[PDB]
Amino acid sequence: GVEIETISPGDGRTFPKKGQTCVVHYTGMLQNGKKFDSSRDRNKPFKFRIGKQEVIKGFEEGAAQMSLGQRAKLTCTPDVAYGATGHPGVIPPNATLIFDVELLNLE
Repeated sequence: GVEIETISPGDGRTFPKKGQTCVVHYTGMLQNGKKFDSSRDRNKPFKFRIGKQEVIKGFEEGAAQMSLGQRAKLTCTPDVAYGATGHPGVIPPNATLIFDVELLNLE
């Protein structure tokens, strides 16, 4: 269950593909909750690649549905990220995740 509420600006033609490494400013938000992660604070905007399932399942399909410069607004279902067990200390079990994701990549 991937839903996109697009903050517009980009080109809508440059899409990330397989065998590529993409760079994302991201910000984590809990539904009716607080900020638990911010790529803006550390200023190292999280270089990662596509297809190796390094990131969670909900975030991976959200990056492919974007283009260069675009700014999405994810809403991942609990069953695709952490809802069974829950991340220790940080994410409660069966929780819905909110993301502010902007794609500023290369390749």
